[PDB]
Amino acid sequence: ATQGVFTLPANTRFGVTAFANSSGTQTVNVLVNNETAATFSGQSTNNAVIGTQVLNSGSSGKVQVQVSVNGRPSDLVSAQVILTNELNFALVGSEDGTDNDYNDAVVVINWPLG
Amino acid sequence: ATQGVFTLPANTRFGVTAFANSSGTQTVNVLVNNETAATFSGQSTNNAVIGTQVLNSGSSGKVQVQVSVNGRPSDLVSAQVILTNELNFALVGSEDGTDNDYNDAVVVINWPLG
Amino acid sequence: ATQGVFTLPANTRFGVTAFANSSGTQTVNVLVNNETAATFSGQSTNNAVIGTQVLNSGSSGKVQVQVSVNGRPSDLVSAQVILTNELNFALVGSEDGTDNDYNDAVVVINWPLG
Amino acid sequence: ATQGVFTLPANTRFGVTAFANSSGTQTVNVLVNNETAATFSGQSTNNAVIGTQVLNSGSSGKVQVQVSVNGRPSDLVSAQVILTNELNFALVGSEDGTDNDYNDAVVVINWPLG
Ligand SMILES: [Ca+2]
Ligand SMILES: [Ca+2]
Ligand SMILES: [Ca+2]
Ligand SMILES: [Ca+2]
Ligand SMILES: [Ca+2]
Ligand SMILES: [Ca+2]
Ligand SMILES: [Ca+2]
Ligand SMILES: [Ca+2]
Repeated sequence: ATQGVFTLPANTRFGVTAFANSSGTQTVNVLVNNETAATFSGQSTNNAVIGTQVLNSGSSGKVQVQVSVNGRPSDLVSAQVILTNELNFALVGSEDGTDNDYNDAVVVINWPLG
Repeated sequence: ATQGVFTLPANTRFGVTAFANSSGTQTVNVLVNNETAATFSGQSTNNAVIGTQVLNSGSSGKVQVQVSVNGRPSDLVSAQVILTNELNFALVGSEDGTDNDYNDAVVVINWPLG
Repeated sequence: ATQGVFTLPANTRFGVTAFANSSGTQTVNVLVNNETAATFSGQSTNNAVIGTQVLNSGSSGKVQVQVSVNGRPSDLVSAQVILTNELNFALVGSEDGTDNDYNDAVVVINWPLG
Repeated sequence: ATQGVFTLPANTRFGVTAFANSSGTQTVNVLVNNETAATFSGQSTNNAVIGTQVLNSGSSGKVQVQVSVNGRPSDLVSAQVILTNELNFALVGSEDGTDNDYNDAVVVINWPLG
């Protein structure tokens, strides 16, 4: 099934943050309405927050997270969770190898902000 | 119901990161095995990371997050999500006022690391 | 924080199912647009389905689950999870006692339907 | 990534419930310790509960959900969510066609019981 794609409320600012846990250099692309809006990269086996940024969901509210290592797309897992019908978390995990820990690149999207 | 309490596998490394979205300075205490193991303090209304660290779950694996603003405990909401039966997210949202956006202090705990 | 309240897309069909795990008779009230749309009542300590039905979120899409035992409101825990950005689960757990297993009345709301 | 596989605490009773929302007959298999422990088959576009039973996780605690339509395996999506660090939901969605709603056969596993 498709993973890493989330529908946020339109024209809403959200935070996107990436974590690295791999010996390979991670590259995270965040697309809004099918267009890259932010890219983060880094190499850490100690959960370094390789990047964070505030984006606007735009008119479509469509957000997609892509993870690649040296140009090679990683296998993704994701889900969205809503707490007290207000706080939203869109989560993504990724595997760039076969040890299957799926934390090589971890991305958390949260909203609302402010 | 109790919130902000998670049972992680014992003696395991996990990451804890806090984001702030409030006019008030957020104080995030992380207790492991019933003893404070880390504390983050910061202020932001733009989802800035006010702290991130790697900790160990201790002998019981019990990890608790508490949030307060100038001594006043914030109401918490939380949940744990597991993807592909191995990637874990312990999530916490908190409210320091009455607008109930529960993002004043957002905390993400993730494991495994490395 | 408020629990058991979910905002579904307006005028959408959804399923609601209640399970019981308590010595006490569980009374589950499902409100739509702040009005009772269905009530399930039964007793079971073996996860028996005390009710399942197809409802409509109505104009507002506001859905709320209330659980009471002998008239006394049970404490609730809840969250919404969305898989592959299409499959939604509105989950509710309730506690009518002190053992805090929060399964005394378990309610699962799912959409979209077929 | 692998989906529909869950690790529950060993020798623990859990509930497994399947809903149907497809034009095709859904075949849901629940394997405990790599052995078929329950099977539900049915057709419904209105969330009929085609099956709900209480099973024991066995010595391994490994539980797997498989869904097929007339011998053809459906693609699965899944996740586990834990509320108040006590109530567990193992969620599964399945897709038999081309409308990516993954609600053709929906399975919910919950524990603890009683
Ligand atoms: Ca890996
Ligand atoms: Ca890794
Ligand atoms: Ca607030
Ligand atoms: Ca706020
Ligand atoms: Ca109870
Ligand atoms: Ca109970
Ligand atoms: Ca379908
Ligand atoms: Ca369907």
